[PDB]
Amino acid sequence: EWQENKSWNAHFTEHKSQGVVVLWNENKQQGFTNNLKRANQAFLPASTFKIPNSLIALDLGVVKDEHQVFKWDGQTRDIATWNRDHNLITAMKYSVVPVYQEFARQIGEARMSKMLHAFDYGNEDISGNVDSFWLDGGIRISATEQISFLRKLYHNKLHVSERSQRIVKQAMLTEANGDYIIRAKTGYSTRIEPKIGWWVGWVELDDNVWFFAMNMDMPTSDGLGLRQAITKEVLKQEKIIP
Ligand SMILES: COc1cccc(-c2cccc(C(=O)O)c2)c1
Repeated sequence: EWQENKSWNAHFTEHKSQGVVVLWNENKQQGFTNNLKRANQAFLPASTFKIPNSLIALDLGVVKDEHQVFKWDGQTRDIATWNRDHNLITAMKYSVVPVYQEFARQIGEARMSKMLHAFDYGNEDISGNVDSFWLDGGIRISATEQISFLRKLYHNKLHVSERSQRIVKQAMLTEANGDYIIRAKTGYSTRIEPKIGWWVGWVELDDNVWFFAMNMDMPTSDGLGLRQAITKEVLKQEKIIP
C-alpha cells in the first residue's frame, strides 16, 4: 500500500524548492511520500545510473574488482577530483562521469540494453549516445521505480552475480555510525529541463531497512546539499534516525 503525507512538503517549501521524497518500510511493506504524482514522474537518472552501470561493468568483466585502477586520461576537467586515478569506490564517491563513460563504451549498446531490461530499470530506453544517454538521452526513471530497483539490489535479486551486487553495495556506502548505515547515490541532471538533484538508497537499522528515493528542482548547483539535508530531515521527523 501507499500513503501520501503532505506535511513533508514543508521541508521543500522551507528552502524555496520543490520535490518529492519516497520512503519504503521493508518490514511493513508500506510506502510513504509527500507527492504521489511526482513520485511517479520519470526523470533522467544522471549519476544515480552509476549503480546499474557499475553492476553491468562488474558482471561482464569490464571492471575486475573494486581495486582496479582507472587511470586519468590526462584531460583537465573542471571537477578537480576527476583529474586523478580512480577505482570503483572513489569513482562512485566523486561521481566521476568520464570513468563511467568508458565503462559504457566497453559495455556496448546491445549488452547495456539487454541488462537494463533484465533489471526492469525505468523505461529501459538507452536511446542516444552509449556514453552519455543517462545524461542527455532517452532513459527515464521515477522515484518509485528507483525504490523497486534498489530493493532488488538489497536482496541480491537482480540478474547479475551475488558478487557483483555485493561490490556495488559496498561502493554505495555513504555513512555509518552506531545508529544506522546509509548506502546511496546522488544524482545531478542538468542537460534537459527540469534540472533536478537525486538521492536514492536505503537506511539500515538493527531490525529494519528503509529505502528512500528523492528528487528536487535544482536551478543551480548551490542547492545540491539539500538533497541529503531534506532527506535526513524527513528521516528525523519520522524518527527513522535520531
Ligand atoms: C558539469 O559537471 C558538474 C557540474 C556541477 C557539479 C558536478 C558535480 C561533481 C561531483 C559531485 C557532484 C555532487 O552531486 O555532489 C556534482 C558536476
